Amino acid sequence: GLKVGPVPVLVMSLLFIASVFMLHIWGKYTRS
Amino acid sequence: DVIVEPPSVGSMTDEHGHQRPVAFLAYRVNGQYIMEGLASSFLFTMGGLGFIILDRSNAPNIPKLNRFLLLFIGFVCVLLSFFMARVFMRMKLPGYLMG
Amino acid sequence: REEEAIQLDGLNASQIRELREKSEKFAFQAEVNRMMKLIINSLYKNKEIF
Amino acid sequence: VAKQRIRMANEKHSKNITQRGNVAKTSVGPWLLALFIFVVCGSAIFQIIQSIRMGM
Amino acid sequence: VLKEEASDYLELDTIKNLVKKYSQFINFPIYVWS
Amino acid sequence: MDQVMQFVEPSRQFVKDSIRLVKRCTKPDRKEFQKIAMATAIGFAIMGFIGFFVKLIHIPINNIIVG
Amino acid sequence: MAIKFLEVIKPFCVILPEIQKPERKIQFKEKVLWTAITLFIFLVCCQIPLFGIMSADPFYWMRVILASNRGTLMELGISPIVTSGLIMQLLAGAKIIEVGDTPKDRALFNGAQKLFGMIITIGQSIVYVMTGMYGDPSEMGAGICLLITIQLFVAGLIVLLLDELLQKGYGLGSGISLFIATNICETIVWKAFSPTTVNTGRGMEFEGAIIALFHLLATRTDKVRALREAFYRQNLPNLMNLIATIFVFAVVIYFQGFRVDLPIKSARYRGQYNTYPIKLFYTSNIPIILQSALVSNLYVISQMLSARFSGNLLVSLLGTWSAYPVGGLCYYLSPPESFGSVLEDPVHAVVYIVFMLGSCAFFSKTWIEVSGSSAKDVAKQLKEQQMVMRGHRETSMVHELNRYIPTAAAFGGLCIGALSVLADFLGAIGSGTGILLAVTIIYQYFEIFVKEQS
Repeated sequence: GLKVGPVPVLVMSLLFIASVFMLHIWGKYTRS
Repeated sequence: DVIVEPPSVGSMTDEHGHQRPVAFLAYRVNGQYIMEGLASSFLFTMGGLGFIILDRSNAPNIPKLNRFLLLFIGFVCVLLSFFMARVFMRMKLPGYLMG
Repeated sequence: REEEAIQLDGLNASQIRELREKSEKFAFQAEVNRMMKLIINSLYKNKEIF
Repeated sequence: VAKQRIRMANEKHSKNITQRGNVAKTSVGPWLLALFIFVVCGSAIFQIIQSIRMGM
Repeated sequence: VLKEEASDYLELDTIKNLVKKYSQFINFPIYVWS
Repeated sequence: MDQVMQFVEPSRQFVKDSIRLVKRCTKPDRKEFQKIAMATAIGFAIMGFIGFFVKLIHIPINNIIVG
Repeated sequence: MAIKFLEVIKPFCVILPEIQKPERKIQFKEKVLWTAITLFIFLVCCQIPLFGIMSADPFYWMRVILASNRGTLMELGISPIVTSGLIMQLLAGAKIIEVGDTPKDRALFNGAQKLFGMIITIGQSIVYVMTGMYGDPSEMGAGICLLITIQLFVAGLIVLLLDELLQKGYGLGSGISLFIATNICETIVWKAFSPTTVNTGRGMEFEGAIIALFHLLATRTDKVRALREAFYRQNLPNLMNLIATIFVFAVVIYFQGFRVDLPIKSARYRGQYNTYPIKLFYTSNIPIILQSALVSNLYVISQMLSARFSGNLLVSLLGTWSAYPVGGLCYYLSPPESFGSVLEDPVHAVVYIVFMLGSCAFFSKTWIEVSGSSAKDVAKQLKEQQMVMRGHRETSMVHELNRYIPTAAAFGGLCIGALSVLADFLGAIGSGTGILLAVTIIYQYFEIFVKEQS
């Protein structure tokens, strides 16, 4: 319930998008 | 595209078989698909605009919030546009910049 | 280049080629399948042939 | 209206002395309400069921 | 005299399935108890 | 069929009610209508293209991300 | 009862984060920018594919991504959130759920509905994994299934925050309304200009209608034959489909302006004149949503019932399934497939049209009472505002609104249905309901611009 500033929300959102790309690349490398 | 009339996307196969769509024409520099050419071209335009917006951001008498927000967009467009282009070529030619 | 040009009211040259390739290539894979079983099996263990 | 009710309500109000500052202040179609409920609930449940049906 | 593991073969459906699987091409008619 | 005849009398009256409501409500003028038309058209094109380009860029990326 | 629940849920509600209040009003250049960043991040996320998608034929999910949206991270999207909002409103209209007027109680109510939407997302995701639509759950493995569920759940949570930020005033308007509008407009542009070429058995053709016209004209020697094909090609998006769409926009703009305005004044201060507007489409798109939902719900029950009890006469009588109901009441409910079919069976066409208009009008009037927008609610709202009509007593005002509010709602339900039926016959791209949302949202943003220019 903590009050969060708008800019913090933006950075958290971007990290999630980046993580998904990392997971896919990691999936190919771990397979290979 | 008009003269050569290539397909938007081609097809490939493997031992597991089945028709993979293809976006990048591998191993021939002077050949392309419709989708691939437009995607690459957009990146080139975006990189140029990123500098211009950055230049406008430097003008005096801009609010604190406006100036910070404009700068973030300028760097994101420039960095992503340039970095992504290298990846596209690396896939098209596997030996690119490799020695 | 010409072997992949979209042909309205016609069948693209590349497409027909791919098609037959699937027929011939698929069948060839079946030969590997058959040999795989015969060798990799245990016949008498799975002796439903009795 | 019966006059006798004047005294009836007077004694009731007299009881309030014990119930201080806590006295009870007082003293949509049914068919339609049911109809809407299944429509809204049904849409969510049916959409889930339909998705499974479409895949199946 | 089947083994314990062979109980599935004793099944009426199983024997019929085996006849179709391997002996369907036998010239002589094959009868399964029913 | 009695209910249908009874319904007819309500059917006519509310039809009369609709006409009165139309008369009262403000009606957009031609000149202001043009201003709205340009405003919506510009917003429609500008917003739509953003979707168009982002979709186009993604398609090659999809190939790289998954074989 | 519900209030007793609210305290019980109160520990649960606290966990959910809330966006910060904007300290001061934001200038226009800043005002626009915050929305744009939100728009891009959502747009990119919608197309990102999922992980551990598995799939007989490998690369199946590969071909799927390049066509529709099926299988993407945002597949759940807005549907869970909206369902939570609608159900909560209905309960309040029923009065089964009681909401305190005080600000703290209302804030708890907003917390509860956000939490309820979160629950819906988890259930929907779990069902899909169990159903094995992506792939066999055993094949995926426990670790993969858990990760996939995690990916969707975060996707829902992020959407809630982005929508909240727009409401908070950092960005104009509400995030969800903009997002729904964005895809609808994107669909229109994509069909018109999409360059992808799809191979039909006879020949490959461009998806884009405008692109198709140019290519077809050059390739074919006979211009007249090519021209007819481009306009009236059934298989692929037609040139006519676009022209119908432009025509529909013109009608929506003209009607949308319609409203009735009632003079109002502030009691406290003299000389202050304000008007309270009641729009012609006062109900908005809600009536069509309810009517379509009922028809779909009936169709699913009727088709399912046929399979379980094919023999029963009753199931056949209401609908006969061939899935499209060939005959019966459900068949009458179904829209006519083509203009030629309508001529073939005029009685079927008339029944569907008459039912469509009637259903929307009736639903709109009934909806008002449960919605909470009835004249009785409106009058009380004004009293708290301390603003009253000029020249009339407080009690009289309620009667004055009742003169206009009921008639408008009934007409609005009929009008919205009329447009929806009109759109399909013309064949304009997109639903009529979608068209209203686009114009309405855009126009609201335009109004905000006018003050800024000053």
